[PDB]
Amino acid sequence: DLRPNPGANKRRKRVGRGPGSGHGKTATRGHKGQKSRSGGLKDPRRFEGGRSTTLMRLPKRGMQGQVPGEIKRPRYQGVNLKDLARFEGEVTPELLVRAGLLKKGYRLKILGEGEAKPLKVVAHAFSKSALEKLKAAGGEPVLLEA
Amino acid sequence: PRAKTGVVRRRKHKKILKLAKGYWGLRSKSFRKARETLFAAGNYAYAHRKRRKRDFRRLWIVRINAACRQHGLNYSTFIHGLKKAGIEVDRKNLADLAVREPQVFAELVERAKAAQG
Amino acid sequence: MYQIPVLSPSGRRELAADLPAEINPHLLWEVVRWQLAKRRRGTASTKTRGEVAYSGRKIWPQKHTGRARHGDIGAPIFVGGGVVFGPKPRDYSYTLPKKVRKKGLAMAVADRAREGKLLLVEAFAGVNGKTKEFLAWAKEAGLDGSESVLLVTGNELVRRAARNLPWVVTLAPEGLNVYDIVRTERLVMDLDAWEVFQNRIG
Amino acid sequence: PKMKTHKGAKKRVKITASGKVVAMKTGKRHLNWQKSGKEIRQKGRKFVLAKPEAERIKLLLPY
RNA sequence: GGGGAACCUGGGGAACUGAAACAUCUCAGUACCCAGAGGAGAGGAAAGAGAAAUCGACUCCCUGAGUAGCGGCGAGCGAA
RNA sequence: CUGUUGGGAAGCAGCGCCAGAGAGGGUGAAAGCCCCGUAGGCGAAAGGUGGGGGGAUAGGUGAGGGUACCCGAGUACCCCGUGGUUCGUGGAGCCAUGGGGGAAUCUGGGCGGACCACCGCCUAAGGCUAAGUACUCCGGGUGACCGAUAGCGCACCAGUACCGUGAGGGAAAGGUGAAAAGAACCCCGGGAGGGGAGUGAAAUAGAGCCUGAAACCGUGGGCUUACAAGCAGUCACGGCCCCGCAAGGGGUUGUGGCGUGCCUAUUGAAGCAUGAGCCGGCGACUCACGGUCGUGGGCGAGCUUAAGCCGUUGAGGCGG
RNA sequence: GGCGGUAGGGGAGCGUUCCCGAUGCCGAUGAAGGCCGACCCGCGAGGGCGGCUGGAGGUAAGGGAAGUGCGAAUGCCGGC
RNA sequence: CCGGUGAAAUUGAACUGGCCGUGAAGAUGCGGCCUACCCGUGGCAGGACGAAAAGACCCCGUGGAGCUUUACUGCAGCCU
Ligand SMILES: [Mg+2]
Ligand SMILES: [Mg+2]
Ligand SMILES: [Mg+2]
Ligand SMILES: [Mg+2]
Ligand SMILES: [Mg+2]
Ligand SMILES: [Mg+2]
Ligand SMILES: [Mg+2]
Ligand SMILES: [Mg+2]
Ligand SMILES: [Mg+2]
Ligand SMILES: [Mg+2]
Ligand SMILES: [Mg+2]
Ligand SMILES: [Mg+2]
Ligand SMILES: [Mg+2]
Ligand SMILES: [Mg+2]
Ligand SMILES: [Mg+2]
Ligand SMILES: [Mg+2]
Ligand SMILES: [Mg+2]
Repeated sequence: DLRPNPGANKRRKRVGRGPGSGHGKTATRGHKGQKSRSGGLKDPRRFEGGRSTTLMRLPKRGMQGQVPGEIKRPRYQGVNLKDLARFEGEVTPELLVRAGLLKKGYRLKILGEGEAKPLKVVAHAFSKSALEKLKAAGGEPVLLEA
Repeated sequence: PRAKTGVVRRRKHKKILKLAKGYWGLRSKSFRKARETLFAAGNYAYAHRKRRKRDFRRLWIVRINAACRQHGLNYSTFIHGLKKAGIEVDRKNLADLAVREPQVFAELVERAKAAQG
Repeated sequence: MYQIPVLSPSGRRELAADLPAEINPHLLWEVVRWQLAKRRRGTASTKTRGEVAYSGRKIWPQKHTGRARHGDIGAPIFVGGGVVFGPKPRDYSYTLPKKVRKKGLAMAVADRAREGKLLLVEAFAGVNGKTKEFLAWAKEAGLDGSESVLLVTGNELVRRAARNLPWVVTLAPEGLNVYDIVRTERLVMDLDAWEVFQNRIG
Repeated sequence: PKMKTHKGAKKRVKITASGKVVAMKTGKRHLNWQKSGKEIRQKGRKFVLAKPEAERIKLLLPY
C-alpha cells in the first residue's frame, strides 16, 4: 500500500458533538434547557435533593480501621487446578507466578475441579476435599513452615 | 491552529441581500432585517401557492355562473345536469369557452336541462 | 511473501522468508498516527483571562450606568482580554502496544515483498563516501529515478552517498518507521538490518 | 484527577461478584424496646436494591 | 549594606469558597507581608526505617496508592 | 550557459554539473550550481570555565590483653498547653517545644503507635558536604503557535500619549513602489487642492500611498407616485424600460387575492413583558487525570507498561 | 405503509485554520481575496462556470488536529 | 426671517388616521365602518402605556451589609 489510501475502517471516526449551531444541535447546547445549568448539579452520585441521600444504611461491616492501619499477614490465594494440567512436574510457586497466577500474592494454596495429572504440586496448603482428589494421583509435600 | 471567521460570515449576508432585492429601504440592505422579511415571504409564498387555485377555482365559477345565467339558469342548476350526465371532463377552467367559441358551451347547457326536468 | 531477492557479492540469488503475510490496514492506519503524534512538540498556546496583563477592576458600576454590565478586561466578551478555551500546550503522545507495531513492522515489509518492491543487499561499489559512488551502483542494480526508495544500512558511508538524494531518504537499521516505509514507493535493506529485524521477529 | 473512592460507602457497602450491590439492613440499634421479634431477623441480614446501586458503584470503582 | 523575571529555606498568615445554611473541617500554611541563601535552594551520614536474628546518609521520577488510614466519619483530606 | 514570453525569471525549453552541501533566506516572479550559507573541516594573543584527564598538598593507615577515665545539659525523661505526620483526644505513640519538676556515661540512653516483660534497630541534645531536583531576565535550536480586533499591554519612540494628588490604570496606530526614479515645469488659485506634461510595468500604486467589503452620503440613468389607509411582503394579470432566437428572461408596479416584524422568558401573544440604531470584526462545551457504556483494532490464560537507559534528530528499541 | 412539530435522542452531511500527502502539482498565458450573473451540480449547509478588480501565493482524491460556522447577551472595538 | 459654525438623549423597521368591537382582553398595525390631495413651517401637549437609574412600592434568594440582644460560638479586656 502506498503512503495515502490507508484510511481507517468504518464506524470509528469521531465527529464529536458540536452544539453551537442553528438546527444541528440546539441553541441550548444539548443536555440543557430548564435552568440551574452552567456550573454543575453538585454530584448526582452521593447527593442531591438535600433530604438524607441514601447514606441512611448501616455500616456494620466492621474492622473499619485503627491507627497504624493494615497489618502484614500474608495473603493466602488459591488456584484452581483446571489448567494445572497445562504443564507438569515439580510445580512450585516460583514458576506459578511465571505462568500467570498468584502474582506475588504469594502463599499458594491449591484447590478446584477436574482430573489432576498425578503431577506432584508443591505449595503452602491444599483444600481437603481436593487433597484426596489428589491422593489418587501422586505426592504433595508441604511448604516450609510459618 | 486558529481559524478566524473571515470569508464565511460575509458571503452569507450577501445571499440574503441577493434575495432581498427591491425591498424597501433597510429591508434590503440591512442584513438582519433582510433575514426577517425573507421568513415571511417563504411563508407568504407557501400559503399562496396553496391559495392560487382557490383564487382561480373561485374565478372560473363566476364566469361559468355568468354564462349559465345568460341562458336563463343558475350555476347550481347548471352543474347538476353535467354531473347527471356523468362528465368528469369539465375542469372548471376549461369551462372558459364563453369567449372560446360559445356554441361549444352553449350546447353544453341544453345537455343539462335534460336530466332533471 | 516467501521469496525475496538479494544482490550477493557473487551473483543474484534469493532466500526464503519467515514472515506472516496477511493484511489489515486499520492496523497501519492506527500506527502511522502514533508515529506522527509522538513527534508533535507540544508548543501551541493562548492565554486565558489570568495570564493577561490587564488588571482585575470593574470597568464602571453596573448600577446606574446606562450601558450594560461588565467587570475585568480579561473577559473574553471584550477584545484583547483573555482567550476562551485556547490551546494550552500539551503532549499528544501515548503508548501503543508493541504487539501492534511488531506485527505492524512485519505487515509493511511483506507488502513490498508481496509486490516484489524489495531488495536485500550485501555487495556495494559504494562502500565508501561519494554520491557518485552509489548512483552507478543503483544503475547496475535497478533504480532509475522513476520511483521513490527507502534505504537501510549500518554503514554511515552509503548514507552520505545518498543523504543528498531527493528520492532516497536515509534510515538507520533500527527505527523502521512504518511511516517512511509506506512513504517511499520501494524499499532496500541489508543483512546488518536483517539480523535485528530478525531479532525483532524472524 | 485520579478519582477518590468513598470510604463512607466502603464501610457501608460491599460489591458482590455479579455487579450487584448489597448492604446491611436498616433499623436494628434503636427501636428495639421490644418490637416484633420477627423484625429483629430480616434486619440482621443483608439486602440488595435496584436503581440507586449504580449511584453507589460509581462512588467506588478502583475497589 | 542594595538590586535581581521566576525558582528555594525560615518567620508570620488570612477570608471569599465548599460543606447546596453554617461554627469543627475545607480552600491551606495557598495568595500576601518579612528576613535571607545562588546559580541553584533545602535536606543529608541513623538516638533512621520496619519484621527478615533484614535494608543501610540525603534528594529526585515511577509504582505502591487514592492502598492503609483521617474525618460535624459530612463535605472531603491524604501517608509510609 | 543559452534561447523565449514577461518591466523584471529563479518561470518555460534544450544541453549539462556538484554532490558528506537537495535545509533556509535574498535577488524585479518559483534558483541545489547569482549572493550569504547548509554537509564536512580548521581555528584565539586575552579573559572565563571546568564537569574529563594529570601533579602536588590537606587529611587517613595494626592487633590482643588491663585499667575503671570520656563520650555534646535545664539536655534526656514526666506533666500542662501546642504544631507536624493522613492522627479533628481518639486506644494516640513518634518528632519539635512555650511553661513547671529534673537524670546518667555503655552496670549508661532513645525506639519498634498507651503501658509492662522479652526480643530486635538506633547511640540523640555540634556543625559541614558536590552530584542527581525546580526556574527562565539571558543565548541557541524547535513548532499540525498567532498573524495587526490575533499573538504579552507595545511588531511602530509603550509601560509612551491620556486619566488620577496618589499608589495605580493604560490604549490606538504596520504595509506606495524592487528601485524615490516622489512629480521639473506650465495653468486656475491667497494657499490648500486640483488639470496637463513627465518617471514608473502599472499613478485606476500619489506619500495614512497593497487588497478594498458593509453600514453612511451624493450625481446620472430605466420604472412609479399628488382619491389614498400601509410588518411594507406574497400570489395573479396587465403596463413601462431593457436582454434575448421561436418561445423565454431581467428590473419596476397599477389594479385585485391574502397577509398581526425577530429573539428570549412566558400557559399565553401582533402587543402595553427582555433585548437590539446599523454595519463590520473578537466572542461562548475544548483540555488533563480517573471511570461507566458503546464501538475499531492487538493478543488471547493471559493482556500491558511507568519513570528511566542506547541512537539519527520529527527513527525506534530495551525497560515487567 | 409513514414522513406538522418545542425541550430531548440517533444518523447523515457542507464550510473554515493547520499537518501527512510535497524536494508534488496549479500559478506571470495572473493565486488567495473582493465586485457581479437571469449559467450548472446539490433538496441542503455548499461546490464548479463566464465577466471585472487585485497582484503571489494556493493545494485534489484518502487520513489527521481544531482557538472552527453568529442575529441579538441595555455583548466589546471601530466606523457611520 | 437671513449669513457663518453646529451637538444630544432616543431609535428593530415604517408607507404611523378616527370610531365601534375582539384580542393576556389600554390597537396607527386584527374585523367592519367613516374620514383623508403630496410636502412643509409656527405653535399646544391627549396618545405612542413614551427615555429610564435595573420604580422611590411589594415579594423571592437556604444574597450582602450596618445596627440590637439574657440567639449561638469564639476573642480582646477584666477578675481569678
Ligand atoms: Mg465546532
Ligand atoms: Mg429540533
Ligand atoms: Mg445556573
Ligand atoms: Mg438523595
Ligand atoms: Mg480444591
Ligand atoms: Mg373546485
Ligand atoms: Mg362560457
Ligand atoms: Mg485502515
Ligand atoms: Mg457595580
Ligand atoms: Mg511578446
Ligand atoms: Mg496589538
Ligand atoms: Mg497581555
Ligand atoms: Mg483595547
Ligand atoms: Mg455583525
Ligand atoms: Mg490561507
Ligand atoms: Mg405614530
Ligand atoms: Mg442581619
